[PDB]
Amino acid sequence: PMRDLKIEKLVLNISVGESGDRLTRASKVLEQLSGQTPVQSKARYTVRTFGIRRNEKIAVHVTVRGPKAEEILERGLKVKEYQLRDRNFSATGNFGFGIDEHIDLGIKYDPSIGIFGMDFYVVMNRPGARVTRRKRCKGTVGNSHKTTKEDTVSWFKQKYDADVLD
Amino acid sequence: NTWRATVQIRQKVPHKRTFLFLEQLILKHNAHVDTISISEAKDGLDFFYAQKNHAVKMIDFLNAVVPIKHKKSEELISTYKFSYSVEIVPICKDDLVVLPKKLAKSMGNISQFVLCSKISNTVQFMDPTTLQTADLSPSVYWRAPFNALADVTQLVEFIVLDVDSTGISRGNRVLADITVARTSDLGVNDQVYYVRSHLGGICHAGDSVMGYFIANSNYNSDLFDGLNIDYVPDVVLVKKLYQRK
Amino acid sequence: GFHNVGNINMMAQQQMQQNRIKISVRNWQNATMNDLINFISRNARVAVYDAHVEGPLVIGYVNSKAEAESLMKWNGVRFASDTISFLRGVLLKRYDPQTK
Amino acid sequence: MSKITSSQVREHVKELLKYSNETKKRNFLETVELQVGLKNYDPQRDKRFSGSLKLPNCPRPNMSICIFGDAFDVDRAKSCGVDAMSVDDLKKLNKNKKLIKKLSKKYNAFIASEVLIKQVPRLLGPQLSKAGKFPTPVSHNDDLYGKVTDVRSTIKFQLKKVLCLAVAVGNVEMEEDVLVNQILMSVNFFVSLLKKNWQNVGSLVVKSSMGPAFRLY
RNA sequence: AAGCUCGUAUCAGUUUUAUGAGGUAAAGCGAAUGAUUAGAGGUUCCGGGGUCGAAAUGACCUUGACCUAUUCUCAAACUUUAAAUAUGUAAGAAGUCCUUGUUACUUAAUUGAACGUGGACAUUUGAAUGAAGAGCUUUUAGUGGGCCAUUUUUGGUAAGC
RNA sequence: GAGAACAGAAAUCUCCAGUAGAACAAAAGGGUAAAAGCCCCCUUGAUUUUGAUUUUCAGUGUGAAUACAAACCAUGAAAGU
Ligand SMILES: [Mg+2]
Ligand SMILES: [Mg+2]
Ligand SMILES: [Mg+2]
Ligand SMILES: [Mg+2]
Ligand SMILES: [Mg+2]
Repeated sequence: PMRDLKIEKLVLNISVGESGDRLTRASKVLEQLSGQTPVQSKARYTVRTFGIRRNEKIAVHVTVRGPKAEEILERGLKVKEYQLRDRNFSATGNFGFGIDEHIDLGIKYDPSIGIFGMDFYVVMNRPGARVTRRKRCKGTVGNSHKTTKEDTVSWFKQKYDADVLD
Repeated sequence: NTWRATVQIRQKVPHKRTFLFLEQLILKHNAHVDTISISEAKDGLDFFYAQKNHAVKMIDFLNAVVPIKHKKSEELISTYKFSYSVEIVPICKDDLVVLPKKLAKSMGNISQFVLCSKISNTVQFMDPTTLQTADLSPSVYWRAPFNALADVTQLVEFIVLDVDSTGISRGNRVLADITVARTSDLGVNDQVYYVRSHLGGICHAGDSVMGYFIANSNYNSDLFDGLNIDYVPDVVLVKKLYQRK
Repeated sequence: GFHNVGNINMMAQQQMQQNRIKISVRNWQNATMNDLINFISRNARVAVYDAHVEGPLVIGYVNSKAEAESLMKWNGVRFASDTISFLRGVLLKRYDPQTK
Repeated sequence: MSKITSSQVREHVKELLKYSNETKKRNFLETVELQVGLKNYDPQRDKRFSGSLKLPNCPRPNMSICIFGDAFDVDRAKSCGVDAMSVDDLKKLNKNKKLIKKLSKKYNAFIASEVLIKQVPRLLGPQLSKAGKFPTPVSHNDDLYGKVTDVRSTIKFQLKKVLCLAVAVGNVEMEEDVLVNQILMSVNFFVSLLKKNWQNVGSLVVKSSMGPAFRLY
């Protein structure tokens, strides 16, 4: 009755090896794709093989909640032709994938932007997950209400009519 | 009490630059052929010797690479141990110096406000504002010694804005005049400094250079406060960084 | 970050004004451009002086110390996008409109 | 110098304002500048002192400040209706070496972005500072119109190899008492900037940009 | 040494009862800390500096970074428990209880806090044993090289070190 | 630890475990988790006047520290500090 396995978060992130015009480009791409303004993220530490110093921006990401989440998810499954591979599924019950050549997402073929890639990650839950997110009287989830791998795989196999190979 | 000869090399500076140069030269000539053992110290090291012949030839080798002063001491066991205390002149290269007045007048009427430019068996100073050098010997130093104004830890960075010249060079050094700013307020203020220096042939506009900033400095020095106020500059530039990758 | 490593500095354009505006009547017999470039570079390429010949027997455009020293040495010794305009034309010739 | 009963400068300003537009009603070129020569100081032997002493009173309204910046300050400069520049535009400016020595002459000053000024040091190469046009930075939240007003009203005393520093201290337009306040402020700034606070200053002269023979200072 | 104010005080190189504090001996490490020592390569994972250099597609150097696929091993500068010996305080008259006076402090207040007026409580007045009188002041001498013994210890193979 | 295009010890995102094994300028020891750590907002109490107390101790000085009083302020919704 309450246990439903609905969509909690759809997170879209684009990671860039450079720190040039490409980050502003992917920022405009994410602001055109999602209906919200994105957030650029600073590098944690320094690498010098990726050519990365700390405190300078690397990647862009945005989070989507609501019906636009399952809209973007249906578009991504249409790109992935409704196939996952029995990896890409966490034990905790989240799942994601990655998309090369983002022109097949309603994005046009503008050369002022060009070609990018994306990562989509879907966080799943059940009702009553406020108990771990509130401030006063925080608690946990009992060991029958948690979303697990087999629950997510069976529920979102039977809906979206997808396939999980191997 | 088992060696009979000890040589104790010291330098009373936190950053022992001349001492590390000396250690590289001892390791690159291998003058440590006949050392019994080596004792570390806070400001140097002690070499041990079975007879005093290798010790006195170590003194002979050290008397021609570095500006030192050595003294001899005699021990008794009841046959006599010998101890050789060697002190290096505690002024390293690229250090800022205010000279005593009589020494500065007798050493070519050079300015007192100088920079240590080369260290050899003697030591060499140079005026950065007008290209002019001088040679001070270890014995005339140790006759009445003095200390340095600033060492290489308070070197602040500078961003070169513009270059000029005056035409005069003395070989390897083109005495020019450059306008410069600090990289802690280049994007904050409109504060520019005008420095007549010897980094003219080596520097071009837009890069970073190390220097001493005298206008932000609490100096407690009688040689410094016996100067004049208008004839001491604000910035003394020393060296360019120039990192390739 | 942005356009950073454009290399508009480090001896290319700045600090190239150490000239000396003296009486300029240097010793100069024959120092012209073609024979100067040939006698300078017969094995590689080189970078030339600002304005140095012996046409008027006067030269003061050796604005550096090594420049003035080499000028005094040859005084004291007697001596003597852009590919797009073809690429797009080749591509338009390759795109014959008959075969489409 | 220590100030010397400024009624002489008052009569000099009145004679200058009766010279301009009351004996020669010329076209609108009002700039009553103050020229000051210093005495008893060696340029090489003494320190080359400088400061800026920006008085909010303005006299040079027509100025050119090609705001070099990014995209947000480019939109802010288009809002403030001043000549701006772009990043690729400045890249082409550093590409063509002869264009920089000309753009330093078609402009009158500059005002940079606290995000691109630590590059004008090297990207926009030398002779900009030799023509004394190093750009002053403007932040991401300060007013661009106010910064342009300040960069049009900011006066700066710098010690060159010559002892003859002149500054566009006023206009010949109006406001005798405000002009007297401007002359007092400029004399105070020069006297405090010099080494001896009174003795070094020798020559003071007013000229309303017309080679007028009325200094009387 | 000179005394002075007084007359059995409320004191003690001690015990008892009550109540605190400690981290050594012993235990235990294997319950978390379990170690020096001679310890092989892996370079654009770091690189400390030192010398030159009209400077950067910048050459010349060596301790070391990091033990990488090695554990048993145990502590005066490790911890869970924790003696004995030594240590602070209290065992009342300057006390307890009842009643109600002062204040410019404190309370929402007629509440408190501190100091009191009046009244009640001596055969034991609140554990033991002792008490050579108790308390207080002024002034001044010599000394300021120490050594030995049992026990507990630190540095030196060790000594009458 | 389990997941996500390029991604490969190690770049960005998501979840679970995590009594502190991190951080708090520097030596070592102590202390700290809706904080003393990290990220933001406002500020100048790092102010004025002088007494008392603790450590070293002769219960002198110097240094450092503790708790009030009389003013003026900061911060916070506030108690407070
Ligand atoms: Mg034990
Ligand atoms: Mg009573
Ligand atoms: Mg005595
Ligand atoms: Mg005696
Ligand atoms: Mg004290």
